[PDB]
Amino acid sequence: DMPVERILEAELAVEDPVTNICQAADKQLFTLVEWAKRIPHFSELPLDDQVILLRAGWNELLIASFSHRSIAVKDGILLATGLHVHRNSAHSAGVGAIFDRVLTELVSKMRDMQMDKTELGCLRAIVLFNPDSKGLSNPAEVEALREKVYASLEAYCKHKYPEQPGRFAKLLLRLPALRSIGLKCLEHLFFFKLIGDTPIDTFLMEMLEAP
Amino acid sequence: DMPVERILEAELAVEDPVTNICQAADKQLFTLVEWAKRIPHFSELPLDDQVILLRAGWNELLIASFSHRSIAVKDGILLATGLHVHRNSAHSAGVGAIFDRVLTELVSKMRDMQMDKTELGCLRAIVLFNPDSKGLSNPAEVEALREKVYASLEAYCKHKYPEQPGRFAKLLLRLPALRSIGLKCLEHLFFFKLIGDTPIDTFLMEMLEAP
Amino acid sequence: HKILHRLLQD
Amino acid sequence: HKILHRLLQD
Ligand SMILES: CCN(c1ccc(OCC(C)C)c(C(C)C)c1)c1ccc(C(=O)O)cn1
Ligand SMILES: CCN(c1ccc(OCC(C)C)c(C(C)C)c1)c1ccc(C(=O)O)cn1
Repeated sequence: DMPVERILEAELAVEDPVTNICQAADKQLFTLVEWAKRIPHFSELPLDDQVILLRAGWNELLIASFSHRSIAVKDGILLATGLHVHRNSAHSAGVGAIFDRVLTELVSKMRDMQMDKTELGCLRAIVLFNPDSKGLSNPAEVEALREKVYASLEAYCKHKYPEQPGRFAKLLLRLPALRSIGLKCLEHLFFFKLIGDTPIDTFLMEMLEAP
Repeated sequence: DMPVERILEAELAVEDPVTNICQAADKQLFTLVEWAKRIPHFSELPLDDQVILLRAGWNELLIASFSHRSIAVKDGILLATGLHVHRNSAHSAGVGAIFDRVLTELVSKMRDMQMDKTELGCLRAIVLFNPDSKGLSNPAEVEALREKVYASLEAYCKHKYPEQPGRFAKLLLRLPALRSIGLKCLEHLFFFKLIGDTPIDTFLMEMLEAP
Repeated sequence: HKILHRLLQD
Repeated sequence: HKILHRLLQD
């Protein structure tokens, strides 16, 4: 069974501007491990596959987190360190393109549909249970876990919001934008690591190391 | 109204190895224009937005086409030019990584669920009606068109395959893999254009030009 | 975008 | 992957 209550409890239990952004990403990587342990059946998987899933989705998992957190603000994002990075601050630092993509494709769309924390956790659970991750000892088991998550999500949507029959599909159609924004974010992190002008902490550095 | 019959009719009306692949991509760009004109309400949009949608989705639209065409074969892809590019041929040409991603994440998964041509067209219609495309004069209208497509798709799935309640969500969860594979494909096309060792035809060259 | 424009109008 | 391994076992 995959109850949406535990998924929501997992979210509620864990909840130069580029330098401030990288420090917040490192802090949330420690928090991401605690979040994944509270997702049902994740800890029961082999320990090697838990590494594979977290190393493959940490980028999209953390991006979905602060994008939904940034619903409160209108022209910026809310870092987990309590700091706010404004539109113009990211633009003045030369990273306004990906910042605008986060605001228009993710934050504003999350604000438009009033995506609740249960729907956010179910989407992050779907990202976590990625059966296409290379090296999985049993990708069909991870695929079965993903199916139980969006089954509980569709039931939650048709029960909590029965007046919106297309809300379930509208939630899943943000994952392609989450995937593309995540890949562009990895390019930025690799570029700053290659040049070495931005300090990158240990956990964030470990996630950028090659498999 | 967005009937799945016309969407299927749109699919049925249009239906060094790297050099052979690029030639097939150019030929299908002419076919993609004919396909989009048969999708309901696409031609009614402003002519500038039709360019924006096709220039933004042509990569994912063409990738979904040959991936579903390649269901017949098991270790390769079927080009529209009647030629078959095998696993080892792509590997021997140095492009085996993205080729394996197409086979495992797209072709094999399409074969596993027996994705029919109606479900393929509805997914390509969802990719076509991308409301996040930059420059759209009325992105809410494109967003409304996307909502009518996956509404007709969910009804088609719960009618044609009522024994699979999660089939509708399983179809949409291939779009993130389609988005990431599409971006990696664009990197390859830019790299071959930059070096200039692979002949690129006019329509394929036009799609690689900057906006 | 000359080729895409010419094919869409016809 | 030393940091991720140590946090998952605890
Ligand atoms: C995915 C990791 N990442 C994160 C890492 C890098 C980012 O830009 C890339 C360049 C500009 C440095 C961003 C956004 C500003 C796009 C987010 C973060 C950062 C903060 C938080 C957080 O505060 O919760 C979560 N993830
Ligand atoms: C998206 C445009 N593209 C297309 C373009 C490039 C590709 O590799 C990139 C490098 C290896 C050249 C591939 C795949 C082999 C991944 C497909 C094609 C090619 C053929 C057809 C077709 O025959 O229908 C459709 N799209």
